[PDB]
Amino acid sequence: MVAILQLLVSMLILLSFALVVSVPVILVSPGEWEKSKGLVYTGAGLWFGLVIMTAAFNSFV
Amino acid sequence: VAQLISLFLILTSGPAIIVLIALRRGNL
Amino acid sequence: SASLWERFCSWITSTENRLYIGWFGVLMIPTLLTATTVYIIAFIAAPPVDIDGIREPVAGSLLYGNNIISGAVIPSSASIGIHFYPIWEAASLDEWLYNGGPYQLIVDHFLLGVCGWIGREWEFSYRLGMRPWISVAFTAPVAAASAVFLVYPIGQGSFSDGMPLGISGTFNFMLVFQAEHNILMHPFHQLGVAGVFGGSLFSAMHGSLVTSSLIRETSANYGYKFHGYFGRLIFQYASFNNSRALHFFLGLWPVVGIWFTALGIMTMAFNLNGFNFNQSVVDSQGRVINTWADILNRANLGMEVMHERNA
Amino acid sequence: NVSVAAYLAVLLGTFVPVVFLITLFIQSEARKAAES
Amino acid sequence: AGRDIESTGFAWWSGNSRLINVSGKLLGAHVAHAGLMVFWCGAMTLFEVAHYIPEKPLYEQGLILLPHLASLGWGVGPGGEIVDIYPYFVVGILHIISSAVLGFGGVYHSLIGPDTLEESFPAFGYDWRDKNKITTILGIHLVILGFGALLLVVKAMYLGGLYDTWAPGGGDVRIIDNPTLNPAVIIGYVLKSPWGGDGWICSVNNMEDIVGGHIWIGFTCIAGGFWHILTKPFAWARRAYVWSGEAYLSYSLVAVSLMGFIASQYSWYNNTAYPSEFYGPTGPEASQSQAFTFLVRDQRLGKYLMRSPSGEIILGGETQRFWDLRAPWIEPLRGPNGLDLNKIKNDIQPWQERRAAEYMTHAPLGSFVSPRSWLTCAHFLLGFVFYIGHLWHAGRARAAAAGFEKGINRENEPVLSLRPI
Amino acid sequence: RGWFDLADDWLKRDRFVFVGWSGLLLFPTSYLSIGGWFTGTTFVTSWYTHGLASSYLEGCNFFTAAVSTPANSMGHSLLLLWGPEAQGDFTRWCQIGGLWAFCALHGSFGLIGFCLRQFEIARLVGIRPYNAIAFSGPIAIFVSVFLMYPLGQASWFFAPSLGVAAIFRFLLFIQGFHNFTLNPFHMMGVAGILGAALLCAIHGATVQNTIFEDGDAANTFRAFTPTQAEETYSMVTANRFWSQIFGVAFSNKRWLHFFMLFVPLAGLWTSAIGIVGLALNLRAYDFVSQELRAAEDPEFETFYTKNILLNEGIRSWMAAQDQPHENFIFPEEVLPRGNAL
Amino acid sequence: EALGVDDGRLLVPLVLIPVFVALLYGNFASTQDNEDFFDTYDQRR
Amino acid sequence: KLPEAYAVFKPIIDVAPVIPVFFLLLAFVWQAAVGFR
Amino acid sequence: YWIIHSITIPALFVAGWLFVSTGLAYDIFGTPRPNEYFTQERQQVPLVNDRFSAKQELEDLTKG
Amino acid sequence: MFTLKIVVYTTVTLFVSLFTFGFLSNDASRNPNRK
Ligand code: CLA
Ligand code: CLA
Ligand code: CLA
Ligand SMILES: CC1=CCCC(C)(C)[C@H]1/C=C/C(C)=C/C=C/C(C)=C/C=C/C=C(C)/C=C/C=C(C)/C=C/C1=C(C)CCCC1(C)C
Ligand SMILES: CC1=CCCC(C)(C)[C@H]1/C=C/C(C)=C/C=C/C(C)=C/C=C/C=C(C)/C=C/C=C(C)/C=C/C1=C(C)CCCC1(C)C
Ligand SMILES: CC1=CCCC(C)(C)[C@H]1/C=C/C(C)=C/C=C/C(C)=C/C=C/C=C(C)/C=C/C=C(C)/C=C/C1=C(C)CCCC1(C)C
Ligand SMILES: [Cl-]
Ligand SMILES: [Cl-]
Ligand SMILES: [Fe+2]
Ligand SMILES: [Mn+2]
Ligand SMILES: [Mn+2]
Repeated sequence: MVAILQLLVSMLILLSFALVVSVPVILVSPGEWEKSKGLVYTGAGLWFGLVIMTAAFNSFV
Repeated sequence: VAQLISLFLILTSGPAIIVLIALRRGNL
Repeated sequence: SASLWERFCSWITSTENRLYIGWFGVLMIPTLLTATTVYIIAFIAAPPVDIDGIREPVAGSLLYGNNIISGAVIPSSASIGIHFYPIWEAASLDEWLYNGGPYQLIVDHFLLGVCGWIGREWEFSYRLGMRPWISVAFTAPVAAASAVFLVYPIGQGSFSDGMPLGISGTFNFMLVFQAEHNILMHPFHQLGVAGVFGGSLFSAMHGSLVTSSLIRETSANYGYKFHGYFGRLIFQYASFNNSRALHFFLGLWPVVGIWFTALGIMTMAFNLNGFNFNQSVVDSQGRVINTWADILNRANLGMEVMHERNA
Repeated sequence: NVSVAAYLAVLLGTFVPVVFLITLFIQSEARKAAES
Repeated sequence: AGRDIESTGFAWWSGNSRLINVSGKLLGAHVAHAGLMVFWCGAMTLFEVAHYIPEKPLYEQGLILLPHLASLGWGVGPGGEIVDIYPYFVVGILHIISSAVLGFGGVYHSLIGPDTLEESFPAFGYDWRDKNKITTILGIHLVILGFGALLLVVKAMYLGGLYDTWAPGGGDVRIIDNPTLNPAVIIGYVLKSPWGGDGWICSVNNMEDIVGGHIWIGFTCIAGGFWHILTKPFAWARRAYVWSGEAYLSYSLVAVSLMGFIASQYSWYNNTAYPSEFYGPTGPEASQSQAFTFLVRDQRLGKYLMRSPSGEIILGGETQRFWDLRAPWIEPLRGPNGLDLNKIKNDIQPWQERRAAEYMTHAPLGSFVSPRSWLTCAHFLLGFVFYIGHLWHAGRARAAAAGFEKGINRENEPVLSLRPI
Repeated sequence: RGWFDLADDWLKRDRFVFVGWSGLLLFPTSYLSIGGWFTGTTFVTSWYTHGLASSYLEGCNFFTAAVSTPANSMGHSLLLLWGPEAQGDFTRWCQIGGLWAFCALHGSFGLIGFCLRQFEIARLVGIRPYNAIAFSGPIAIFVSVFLMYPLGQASWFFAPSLGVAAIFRFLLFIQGFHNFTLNPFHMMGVAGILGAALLCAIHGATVQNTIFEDGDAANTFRAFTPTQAEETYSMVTANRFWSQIFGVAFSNKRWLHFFMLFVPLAGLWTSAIGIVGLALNLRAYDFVSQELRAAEDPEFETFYTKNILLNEGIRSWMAAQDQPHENFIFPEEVLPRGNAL
Repeated sequence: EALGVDDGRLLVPLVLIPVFVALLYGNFASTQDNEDFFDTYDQRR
Repeated sequence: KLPEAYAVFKPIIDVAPVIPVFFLLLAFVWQAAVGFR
Repeated sequence: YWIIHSITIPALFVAGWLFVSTGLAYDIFGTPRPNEYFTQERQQVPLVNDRFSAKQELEDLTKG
Repeated sequence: MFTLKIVVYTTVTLFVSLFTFGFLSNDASRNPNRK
């Protein structure tokens, strides 16, 4: 029950790092945000879902 | 070692955005 | 003009009075004059003040046996603490004088006066249409005066810890501060020393360079009507080609230094003391090998063992 | 318990340079007024 | 372009000055700085929880946010002991996660968002000279601040209460049932003397007064916010103030400078909103605790007492200067005259002796850098430097309004028109 | 042409760093002094001269590392490496404090070389040599403090050691044994230094706040061009400002800059006179009338008497470790204290 | 304690003097153009 | 100490408080890359 | 050039490191090691007493 | 003691009121660039 939470929050850290690196780059770059606008939405939604899941699995630990 | 690696990754994440913007020649 | 109040405003804020009054001068002049006359009267005739609060007064007046160097306005009694102590809050004028009330009067009116002086410098800069940041430069000595007169007594809890209004009293304040806090090892006093030394060096350098390159129009001062040398003395890159940037640096360096030393005094008022390198070197057996910091600590201890004057 | 010539030194070393400066300034102003 | 000295007149080291006349980027910069503040709060809370040693007290571990959370009643039991650090972890996590949202908002409104707001969102745009709109924004944020104060009040009275050092037998988490809503007490606190023995607003010594004052502050802020939303500045206010972004910035700077000085004095002197079980004893508290411990060790197995300047009985010695201290461990031993010797002999409690000894061990003024010392020094320095910033920005706002902040006009220098003095 | 002429031409070449004839004295002496100071603060100990550790090798930091003065057994010896004290042994020369003498002598000659460099460069640019006369201030400071004071004292031991904490020790030692704050020449020096800092700050602020609007940019550093015949700031506005704010103001830019030159130089020379007076223990330590008043009146106390007590405490509590050669042993009973008073 | 007023008579100077001076200012304020300006500061005086 | 599950991520928590300083430095880096224009 | 520096500078840094790690600095400059501040016979601070016999006195003090 | 206190209060109130109402009298307009 603890290893699952640790893996989940490690995935959350990795996704937060990826979003921090990508989102300003995607938005500022004139080439991006047209062919890859939905990628930002999917990444942010996955980030919030990971946050909710970590909050859930914290209760059982 | 973990502290140093995390510090290195965080310190890389900042200028990495600027480098990627320069490569894509965006509004820097 | 159209109103008595308008006429009064046009005279308080007039640029034709030999010395500008201004609105800040409306608060500055009474407070500064009051503090000045009280300081003069106290420096000549004030009775001795029981600064420690243990019924042994200390004389600082010319009439009680002091000279210009040894004369001072003794800080308020330690029994007073930082309680507000005007004349009307004392039972008698004698007890007010005995507890160092004139020190509080002078300090408060002088701080109000220097704040008014900052504001009045800004006000006359605005009246003349010039830039207003001379008062920002003057904030540094005001900050230092408030730190040595108000902030340190607040942090310590008694106006008796404030700097006495004298010469020998100032030296005693410096020695006791070095004993208690080791200000010499504090990086902010080091920054202040760098600021004042650099200010002297830069004033001398700027004066030498301007006087050296005076254009022949003539005493040489009557030649005035109301970079290559520097870049060859050192390497070429180190030179202030821009006169405005050079004067900005001249204004900036000592002001920043005095700001840092005032901040250091304020921090040490709340016991954020200097660096402590005592017993930093030991041998294999564990015996302490003394350094120059150990000698400095010995001197500080020698000063401290004769400040308590009690248990 | 102060000294005695002490007063003589203080008073004269104050006055001798003061009267010299005042005399020099008065002479300069006299020249300026005479020429003008 | 608007992002260079050629098109703006501002160099890179003054580059944020280019944000004065563009609203969207200014809003983004402010939201990004808010995200930075929330990120620091969350990260430092996590850092402090991660370094918290259960046996040591909070003030012996160099912690400054955990005492703030403990004063609110979270994770603290009777006597100031810390039960669990999980609510502190939750606070840190919530702040550090909301920081991501705030940072994204700042980045969006700064980089890709519109530079100006009034052409696309007229409800949010402004000119720095439309007094009605600026007062409306001021009123909205005033309502927000009042609701925050009322949220603190609700935490005090409904959601678990707040820690009280003045509870009998040591501090405890108590619900503030009846706060002081009487305007006389609040006005006397606001109008009290700031000198020794009175202390102005720093001397509030009970939680009921704190909760009542925060009730008054919240409702007053809500009323003033609605007022400034529904009104325009009067003729006396319009002719007295400079109406520009830099002037408003200078006003905020002097306000926060005064607030920083007040907070430094609060951390140094107040032991009610800053409990000594979390922040450590104050300097006067440490000195009086050492004197009281010596008095107790003299009574067991008079020396140690003297009379105050007003005649009351106080502790003797170098502490005499700290006779204005009021601490929970010494109040039961103090009577109308002053400290009572027989009451100290008989009505003393072991927990008072333990508190006195542990406060004697750790002295800010000296009997270990107290967290009170760090807070006081830091916020006093911040207050001073922000007074400097207020002076700079106010002078430059005045000069820029008049049109001479770039230098004197050679064509028409004012001094040359004035007759010589 | 003649060898001299060709050597003079080569030394006067416009290179990145002017060498000149004065360089032949300045560069080696200054380089050796700086390198010797670094070597002493990095490797050389003070264990056999002061009973102290003063090297990075011994564990000291930047503040506590110093090139300590020679042992009090050496006297005012030149401490030549080939001299009778060291006899060519580098290790014994470093142990006896000979590196301090090396640094002091080569640094004095480096200061002389730098003053000559200022003179030379002023003669080539064609300007009046008001530098190397300003530098006479620092030269007098160094000569009085590091050379004349130990020469007047017992040995080089009582000179300042070349370190931060060593300089702080020297300050407190001089205060304890001489009451140098009470010295009027030191007071004039303090006035000169503080007035020079005041002049620098006030002149910088006055010039920055009286500039002419010579540019359309808010940042006004660009509005000054390097070859500007016109003045960049209004002297009349600055004069009016200070005339009506302070009551008096400068009207001559020349005089103002000469005054900004004169104040620190005069302060340094007065302080040098005071230190020369201290060199022979001819100090303004005490006021005889105040001492007589305090002797016949135990209830008479001023801050001067408190300063005297503080100096006595400094001397008594620092003599044992500051002068280990004297073998001072002071019992706790004779050590002054506030309670003992 | 409020404003250090221990004797009611102290309130007479504290209130009458600010009012009287305001009365002098009232005349300056009434002789002015108190219409709104849309600028950084009001040059009408 | 941290809750035991999250105790593994301590090395991130031990560097996170200083991140805003880097932000300031990052700003300078941007002004460096842009050529302090 | 850069190539040269890429060899000279690290070699010089390693030489500076070995000047301390091998104990040559103590021998060259006479700085006492942490285990030889006080000898068994001399537990006091060693101080030179005569200027003209300083070399012999230091040889006697540093012999042990 | 009361009479000195009332005199000081009168003087301080007068000067503070003069300062406050003087800086309320459109002080920004008192600049040489004002038309
Ligand atoms: C916290 C302080 C702060 C803030 C909020 C801002 C904000 C801003 N500045 Mg200022 N500035 C600052 C400090 C700050 N600055 C300092 C210290 C300096 C001196 C070096 C400057 C000097 C300066 C100049 C000279 C200029 C600005 C400008 C700007 C604006 C746009 C910048 C731009 O074009 O980005 C371009 C930068 C990039 C594309 C690279 C950085 C990309 C992002 C921002 C990195 C963020 C990392 C983060 C982890 C991402 C989170 C992602 C999220 C999903 C979680 C913006 C409103 C400009 C402006 O708009 O003027 C009109 C301008 O001309 N600033
Ligand atoms: C951050 C909050 C904030 C801000 C920026 C403003 C800003 C403004 N208000 Mg608003 N206001 C606010 C909160 C705020 N108000 C609240 C909470 C209320 C409810 C009470 C009001 C009620 C209000 C009214 C009724 C009026 C204003 C007016 C004004 C304008 C001029 C104010 C002035 O000159 O001060 C003048 C300040 C004083 C005369 C000082 C009074 C101080 C009192 C006596 C307390 C003293 C405390 C202490 C002893 C001294 C301070 C010490 C310090 C360390 C705390 C200005 C636009 C006026 C205007 O033109 O708008 C229409 C106006 O008529 N405000
Ligand atoms: C909320 C507070 C606030 C706000 C919004 C502003 C906003 C502004 N100020 Mg003001 N200012 C303030 C507070 C504030 N200031 C305070 C408190 C001071 C006193 C110190 C000043 C002093 C000041 C001056 C003297 C000037 C401004 C200027 C400016 C403008 C440009 C700022 C810029 O580009 O920064 C650029 C940012 C930098 C160059 C970075 C500076 C970094 C500092 C020196 C380091 C300090 C230590 C650091 C915090 C520790 C981190 C360690 C790290 C280095 C490793 C802008 C309108 C300038 C201007 O154009 O006027 C309109 C100007 O000349 N301000
Ligand atoms: C904790 C957290 C939560 C979990 C998720 C997470 C994403 C992993 C994480 C978030 C992390 C975040 C928000 C990470 C963001 C991290 C950032 C903003 C890192 C920026 C680094 C930039 C540096 C160090 C610049 C150095 C420049 C220097 C020293 C020189 C500058 C010089 C230049 C060139 C110009 C001249 C001047 C000077 C100053 C001399
Ligand atoms: C769940 C979990 C369990 C426990 C462990 C755990 C991992 C800690 C936790 C995770 C929590 C998590 C995942 C927390 C999430 C943390 C994150 C990713 C926080 C990031 C915030 C971004 C900010 C403040 C950036 C603002 C941008 C700015 C200031 C840019 C400004 C710029 C402008 C505009 C323009 C140029 C100038 C500059 C200044 C460069
Ligand atoms: C990090 C840091 C923070 C703040 C900023 C900062 C200060 C810039 C920075 C510091 C950086 C640092 C740490 C900078 C430090 C750099 C260092 C340690 C430079 C050392 C240079 C040594 C020299 C020149 C010795 C030469 C020897 C000679 C001449 C021999 C002389 C000989 C002697 C002994 C006598 C006998 C004869 C001979 C043989 C002639
Ligand atoms: Cl004690
Ligand atoms: Cl003393
Ligand atoms: Fe100049
Ligand atoms: Mn003290
Ligand atoms: Mn002491």
